[PDB]
Amino acid sequence: CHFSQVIFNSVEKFYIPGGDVTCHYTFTQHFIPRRKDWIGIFRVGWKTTREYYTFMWVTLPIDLAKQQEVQFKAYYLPKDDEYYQFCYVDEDGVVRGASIPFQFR
Repeated sequence: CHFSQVIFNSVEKFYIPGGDVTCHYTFTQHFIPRRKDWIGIFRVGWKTTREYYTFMWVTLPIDLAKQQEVQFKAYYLPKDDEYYQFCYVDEDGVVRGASIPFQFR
């Protein structure tokens, strides 16, 4: 009971370049999502929350646990060969989730 977190589900090992990506995530029982939380795509080994490459506001559960999702459009997604991951950054800037790494290949 030390850290309410966001758990990313069904994370692929790789995503085909040029294709849209849907990010699946669930909340722990005691995590409370807030208005300006966001799920950002970061390079692995990032150090600050401002190092995101693209982000999406959280699909705010309008009625408070179930499977959530957010769709990342291929136009905002990276095209290089680096290792990336999903990260849940809440309103206050602390990261509550970090997904398994993946590439865009």
